[PDB]
Amino acid sequence: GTGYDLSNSVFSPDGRNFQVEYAVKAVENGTTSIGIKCNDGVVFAVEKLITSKLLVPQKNVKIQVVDRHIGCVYSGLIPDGRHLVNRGREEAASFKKLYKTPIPIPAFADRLGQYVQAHTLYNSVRPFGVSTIFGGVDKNGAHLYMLEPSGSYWGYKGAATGKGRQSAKAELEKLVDHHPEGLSAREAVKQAAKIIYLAHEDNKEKDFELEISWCSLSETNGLHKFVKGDLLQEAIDFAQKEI
Amino acid sequence: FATLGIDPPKGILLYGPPGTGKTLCARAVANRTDATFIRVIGSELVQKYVGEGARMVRELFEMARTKKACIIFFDEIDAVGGARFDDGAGGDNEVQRTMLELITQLDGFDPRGNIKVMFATNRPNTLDPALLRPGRIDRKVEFSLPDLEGRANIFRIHSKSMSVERGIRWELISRLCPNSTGAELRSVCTEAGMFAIRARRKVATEKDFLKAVDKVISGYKKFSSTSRYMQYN
Amino acid sequence: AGYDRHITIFSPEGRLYQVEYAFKATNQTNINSLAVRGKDCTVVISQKKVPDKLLDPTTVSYIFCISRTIGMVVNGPIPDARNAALRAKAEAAEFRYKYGYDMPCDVLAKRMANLSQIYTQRAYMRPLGVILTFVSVDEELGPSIYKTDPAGYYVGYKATATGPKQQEITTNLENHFKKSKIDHINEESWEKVVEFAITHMIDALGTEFSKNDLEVGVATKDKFFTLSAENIEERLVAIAEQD
Amino acid sequence: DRGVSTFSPEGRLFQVEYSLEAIKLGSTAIGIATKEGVVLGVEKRATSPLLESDSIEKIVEIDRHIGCAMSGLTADARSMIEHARTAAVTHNLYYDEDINVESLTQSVCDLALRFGEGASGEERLMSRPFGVALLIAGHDADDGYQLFHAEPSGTFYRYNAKAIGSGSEGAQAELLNEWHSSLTLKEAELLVLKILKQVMEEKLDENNAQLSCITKQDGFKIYDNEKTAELIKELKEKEAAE
Amino acid sequence: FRNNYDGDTVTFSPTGRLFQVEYALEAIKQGSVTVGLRSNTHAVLVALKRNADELSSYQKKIIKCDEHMGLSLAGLAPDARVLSNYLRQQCNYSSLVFNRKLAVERAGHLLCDKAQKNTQSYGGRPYGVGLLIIGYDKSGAHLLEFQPSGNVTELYGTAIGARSQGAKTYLERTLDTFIKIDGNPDELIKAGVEAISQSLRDESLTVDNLSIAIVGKDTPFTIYDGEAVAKYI
Amino acid sequence: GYDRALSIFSPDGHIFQVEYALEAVKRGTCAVGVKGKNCVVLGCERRSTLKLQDTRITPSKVSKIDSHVVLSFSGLNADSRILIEKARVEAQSHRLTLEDPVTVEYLTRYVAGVQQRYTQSGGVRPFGVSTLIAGFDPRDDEPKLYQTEPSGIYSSWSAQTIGRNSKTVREFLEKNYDRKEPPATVEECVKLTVRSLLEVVQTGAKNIEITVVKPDSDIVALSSEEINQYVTQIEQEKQEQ
Repeated sequence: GTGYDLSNSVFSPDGRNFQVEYAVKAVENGTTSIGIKCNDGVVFAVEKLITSKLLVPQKNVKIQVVDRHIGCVYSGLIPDGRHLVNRGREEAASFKKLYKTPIPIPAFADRLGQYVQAHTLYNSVRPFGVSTIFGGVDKNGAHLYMLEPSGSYWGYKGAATGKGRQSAKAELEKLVDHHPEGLSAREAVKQAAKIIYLAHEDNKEKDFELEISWCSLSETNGLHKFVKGDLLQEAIDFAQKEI
Repeated sequence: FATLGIDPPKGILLYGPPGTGKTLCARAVANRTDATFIRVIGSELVQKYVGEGARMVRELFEMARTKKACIIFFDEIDAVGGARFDDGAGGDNEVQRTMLELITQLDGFDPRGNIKVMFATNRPNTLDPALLRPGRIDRKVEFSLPDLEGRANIFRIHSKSMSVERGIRWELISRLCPNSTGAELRSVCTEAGMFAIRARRKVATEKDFLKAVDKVISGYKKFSSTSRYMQYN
Repeated sequence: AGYDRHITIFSPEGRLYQVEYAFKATNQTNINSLAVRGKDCTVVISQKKVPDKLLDPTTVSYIFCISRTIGMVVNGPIPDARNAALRAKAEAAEFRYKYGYDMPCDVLAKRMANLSQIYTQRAYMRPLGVILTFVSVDEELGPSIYKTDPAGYYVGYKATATGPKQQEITTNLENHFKKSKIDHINEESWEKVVEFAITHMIDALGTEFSKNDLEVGVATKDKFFTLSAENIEERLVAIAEQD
Repeated sequence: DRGVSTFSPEGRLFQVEYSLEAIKLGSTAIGIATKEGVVLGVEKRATSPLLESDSIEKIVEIDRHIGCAMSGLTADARSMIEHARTAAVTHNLYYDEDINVESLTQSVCDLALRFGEGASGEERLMSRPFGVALLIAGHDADDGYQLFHAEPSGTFYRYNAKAIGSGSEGAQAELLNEWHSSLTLKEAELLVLKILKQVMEEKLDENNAQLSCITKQDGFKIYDNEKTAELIKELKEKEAAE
Repeated sequence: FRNNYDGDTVTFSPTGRLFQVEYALEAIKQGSVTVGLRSNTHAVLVALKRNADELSSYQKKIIKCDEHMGLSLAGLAPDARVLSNYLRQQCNYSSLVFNRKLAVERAGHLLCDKAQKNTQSYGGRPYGVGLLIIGYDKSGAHLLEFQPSGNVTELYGTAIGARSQGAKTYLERTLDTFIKIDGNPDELIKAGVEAISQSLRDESLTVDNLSIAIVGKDTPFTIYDGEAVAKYI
Repeated sequence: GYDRALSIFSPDGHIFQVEYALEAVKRGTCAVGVKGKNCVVLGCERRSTLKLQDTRITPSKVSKIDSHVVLSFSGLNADSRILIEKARVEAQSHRLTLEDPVTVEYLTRYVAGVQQRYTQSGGVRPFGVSTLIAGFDPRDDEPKLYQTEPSGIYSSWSAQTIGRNSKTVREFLEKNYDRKEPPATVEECVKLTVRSLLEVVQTGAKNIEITVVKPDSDIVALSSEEINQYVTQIEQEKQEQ
């Protein structure tokens, strides 16, 4: 009988979930965002599509920071992406109260993994149709995770999502084979903007704005901040030179 | 319209709630048209064999090229219209194939069309959401409930018939009657003339009109009516 | 009427559709895993499948450690696995706090089975799409294996198996126990039971695994650990040299 | 069969959207706000001659200077007046004054949005929104005499002359050219009954209609049957003249 | 139209959208039209009041939040009081705890967190009221555009209402003009009056139909109604 | 518990739960009553379908809320108990809170006020019971007869009937009875109630129950032998006239 796709907890006869599959389709309708993992940290990048000239430059923060060293970027619905960051901020704040030292990257993924999964178990609430990419510098090495609408996640050496997810992920495989031993944090900043322009062929019909934020122990020393000054303009001219 | 170089609407949309006289507007256009008019029943397209319904669609559009400047009309397209999905019936794929032939013969590869196409049904909810999308339909007109000024002309067009006492104001009769379908408005004038038989009256008076309000409306309030009963299903 | 296949209720055929549809969601990953019980311990082997190069093999694991004396192996989607993994660790640690000592393997499979039934009997929640397989060595029965299910019925097995080829793995392993008339492997060393399960796994699955194609859990007495890529590769070399 | 919070493609809600059409199913309440006072009136609509005129009261009193009238279904009217009288008298306790007519309307109109199933963050239990229309009248020391309308939609408008219920169309159009800023209190009483005579099904008398008034000195006052009967005799002289 | 999932906000469409969120956007599109803009040191909002009758009054489309900030009303009128109450509590919460004025950028995330809980859970509904948040802090003047979908983006100016997007053309050509005007509140408000004039269709701007509120550094938030805006007509 | 709202507005503006609840009364026993100058009478019928019902242990159709005020229900005999029990608790509560005996006007607004709650409360259904509250206020000899409709609307009536065959009895009370000139004696009030039940009960005796309410806290229920005395005198003046 019809109705397998009406509710959430109802399982399809093929073994899938329609509410989960339809939530993944909403991920590809938003602005694209990528990420690059390094030895001493991770690098985040996002392409915000500018609607009209009425947008004031650099007043829209796409990458929201949880605690200090934990960055978060999402591609999908705006409220679903901001709710995970606001919920993840309370998890990082409640952790430091009892547990002292801040929560690492692999442990923070379990907070959002169980929280998003709790929405798919009940029909009272809906899952998140946004893909959140979070990471940073933990106590040992570094880690990067991409939260899927289904709640599934693993360690990602690179991440691609959004409209340009097809062409952006193909460029991440070239960066791994280029530097198989290791990649510096300063070189990944210019490589992050280059992949965005290579994935801009699908989004080229509108205006774009570059926003990059990286965290590592080489310069900021455990601090996740954006890129300001001549460092942002240097990565633009280097990436657009190959075009 | 040839001066501005525009495209007249190919299809129209008339659904409304049941009992508003939608079929009256279909027969009113055929009178002014003075040309060939075709009225198709929703149960006529589906035949006793599987696949014959696809031939029934080509029967209608073949006469469009043979007879120019005609009008085709579909009555109760809900039993025709698709988007019944699949699961659990197993036989719902026979009905949707009629629309797939109907859509193809309407909007095909070669943009073949001349006349106007009319879709009419009492169930807008069960219709194919692709069928409601434009390009096969442009003008969308949904009938509503006549207001105090709308229901006033309903009793005025019926005042020329039957027998109306001189000095009776029909604006007070339509005001006491709440919002309802047009099919129940003509039943008031029909029943109003029926009180004179039992009540021993010459012609229908104002006293017999007030009895029809508690009879045609208040007395029949138990089922046997729509009056915005089905909004969707 | 037609809602019998949506929420769990008595069907006109006397069955449960959502329970039957839950078994189809356990094989979504299509991972075959088998475990044999050694003399003093029990070893488990599961397929390690990394689809993309961007995934870090060290971070990707389908085997979770509930406690030092209790291992767990899950075949199915990771989001439903991590939801049951974080929940099983909460109930396992509650036993040591409340009852004072460590929970055996049969009780942990019993409590999670009754909890999985809450996901079933209740109509406002859905059953888990994973199968929890616990591997532990108790102080009384010694080596034991208990396999759960979304229906909430736990049962012990000699050599457990899973995956789409489970029918080929169970039949291939059945001929060993019926011919030798033994309920457990007589090998005392925990290294011998690792190489023994790999031999019957390759012939049944018809595939030669690599160092990154397997994840081998080892549950010893009062200790549990997961073999790394170097330990798994070392066992594969000794098999080709001896046999 | 669906939730009460379900939106429509028209941009509006279900439920309350129908409550607006339920106002015409009841009686017709007409009122006019002048500079010398606000004259309010309702229609009892007696279906049988054995019904008592003093029984059905569609005009209640929230405050000495503030009063309103109900139309349509009166089941939801009593629940609103209990809170309307409470919020007005409780405001007298806190601020030691009379709540403004406009300020009281904003508190009463907030009750129409309380419908919902399992509200989160607080406890709000309502099965259906209020399907009754209230005309809020009164006088203050700042803006003067005010006549509002409490809509089931949750909004409100300040009307000089308003006709609700079944007279929201025919009787409302007559108030456009018959209203003037210089209209006195005595002439406004006969102007309301002038429309009530035509819109009433049966003959107009004291038993089929009940009118009230709100002034600065006496405040809210209900016309006695003797006072109402004197206005009916004077109405016949204003109808047929030349 | 009126198909697929109209029932709840927790069910996703097969196209990757939400009907209940899209239906809430239609309230602002067909609601009362209003415009707005801002400068470096100042911000100006202009609203067009409507009503159901000539003898009725005109409800205020601008509710004062605090002395340094305010909002505007568009789309659903009664749902504005719900978000306005939760917004004024957060403004007073920061003054009674942090002793600081609530910033415009942080005020957008507060209202976004209130509307996201109703869309992600059954029993609640997204508020279809439009909100234009203006204010002045140590950073400068800021303006936001609030939508039921949860989109919060700072803009120089925008318009939400009936045929309001047709008035954004004047804001684009003049985008380089009003941004350089500082300390001139007279000529800055006239830029918003000429913007809403492009969206006028049936009637024009009158004394009671024009509502203008300005906020700035030396000039706090003040609502000008009645004859106060007659000089800017 | 159950928070789902059962009451939903129809697109015409009516309510399915309220409209369909009114037919529970029209299918119930006919409850008719009249009021005189110093007295008031409330009659009711009984179902003749089943016999062998002990009269003493059978609960009366007219329930006593207090000494000076009673209640007569109709329609469903099930949901009527919830309204009677809560009205009797309020009778002692209002007597305790305000130190005043309850009146007929306050008791009617309470019973009608409770019915208005269930229509506005999510998860409950309205009452399909229509109650007739009659009595005498303290230090007042004027009878007050108030009708309570399932929709929550209350009104005063000199002569009104509810239940099956209502339109037949209402037309009988608008002709042979005058509101402006009610009878000044108790015997005329009893004979009028019996005549109103002859068009429904259709020649029966044990199925007729009439309760006479008198001021100064006096309640006298007519027995089976006393009701038959009025029936004999009416039947002789009916066919012969």
